[PDB]
Amino acid sequence: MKDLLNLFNQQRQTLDFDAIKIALASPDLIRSWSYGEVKKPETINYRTFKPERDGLFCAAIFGPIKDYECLCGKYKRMKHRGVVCEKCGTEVTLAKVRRER
Amino acid sequence: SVITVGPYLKLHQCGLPKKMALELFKPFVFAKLQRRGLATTIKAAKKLVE
Amino acid sequence: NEFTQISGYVNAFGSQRGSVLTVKVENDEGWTLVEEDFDRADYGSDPEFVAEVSSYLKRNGGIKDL
Amino acid sequence: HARSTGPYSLVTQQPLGGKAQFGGQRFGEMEVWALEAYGAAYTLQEMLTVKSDDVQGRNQMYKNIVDGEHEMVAGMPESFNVLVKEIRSLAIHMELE
Amino acid sequence: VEDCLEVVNNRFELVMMASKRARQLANGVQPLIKPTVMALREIAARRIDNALIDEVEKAERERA
RNA sequence: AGCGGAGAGGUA
DNA sequence: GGGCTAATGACGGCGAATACCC
DNA sequence: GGGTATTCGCCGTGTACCTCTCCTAGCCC
Ligand SMILES: [Zn+2]
Repeated sequence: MKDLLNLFNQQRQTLDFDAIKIALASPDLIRSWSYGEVKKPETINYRTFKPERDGLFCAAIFGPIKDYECLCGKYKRMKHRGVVCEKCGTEVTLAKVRRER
Repeated sequence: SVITVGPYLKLHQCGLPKKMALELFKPFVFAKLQRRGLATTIKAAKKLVE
Repeated sequence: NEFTQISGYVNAFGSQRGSVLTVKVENDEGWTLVEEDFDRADYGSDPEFVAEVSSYLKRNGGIKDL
Repeated sequence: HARSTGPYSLVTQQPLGGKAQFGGQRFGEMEVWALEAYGAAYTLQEMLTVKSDDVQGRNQMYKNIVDGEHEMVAGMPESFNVLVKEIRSLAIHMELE
Repeated sequence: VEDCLEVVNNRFELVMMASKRARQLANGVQPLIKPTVMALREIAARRIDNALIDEVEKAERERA
């Protein structure tokens, strides 16, 4: 929701390239680009404000809704990075990861 | 803004409102207040501006 | 929480206790010289909140980037 | 009205529009052509990337103005990243070579 | 802006030369006689050329 | 608490 | 009232697709 | 075989600003 120490992370990307190439997409490229599949259409759960598991707005596929936090609250600190849970496996990374993958 | 003809100015210069000049050049005002030493932090300089 | 480095400088390291931010410059022995607090919700601007910390870690004897 | 620092959106890292909610004035499509007719690539790159669209340049230019140094960093905007992530969702491979 | 049209033939080369001159006065360089008007006066006074700018840039790179 | 899209009216 | 539960008042230009007299 | 003759479908139509309201909805207790 709110990040403070992430604002001063300067010089993170260079983006040095020469050309732009476009072609068709192989199915293996689509299977390697993604991080999981979806099976139940539900973008917002009702009577509680939590993302639906394996839905349109999911946490086990894309990432966490809150920065450096998980869904349940077992790992709620910045000292734990890259450690997923067991009942709701979310990578404890930055909030920028929800736009890339 | 709304344009208004002014005859007492040269063709290499133009007019500008004071509140617009304060709101546009506000980081330069903050840098000048930091360089002159009249305000320690940017919060005190912003409170002195407002 | 625990003290986490900014990784924009080599001298100072800060923390975050919710919606407020605090920093503390330190020498090679680990002794704190100055320590203040900043409110991000009171400012209402992200680059001004960046420049606040970047000036507080500049005027109070802060070592720049390597 | 006037503004220097305002709110940004979620899809593209751009300021809003209008006198309400602190929205900056839209740089038109023909204004970019009028700027490019003069040449002046330095005032066209600084008014398109480091002013509004970049998520790091918008802080770095403010830090350089408040501090006093003059060293800008050029990079790709976030809107091109949103466009290539939208094109990649159409089973069409597009990679920045 | 009118005197600088006679010392150089290209306007964009004049803009790039004044941009290379403006990166030195910000870090602190004693002037010849706002940094923009001072750099334009130093260009129009027929004192600052492409060799002296390279000399001060090499001295800054050696004294960095 | 910031961020969205439609319909109508008005100035240049 | 309530709480989850799922039209026909546009107009011009250009490229493919049968198809009809030759 | 064959070389156009209608015919169907796709493409598009200026810029910027100011103000107001209204949006997912519905159905048998
Ligand atoms: Zn969890």
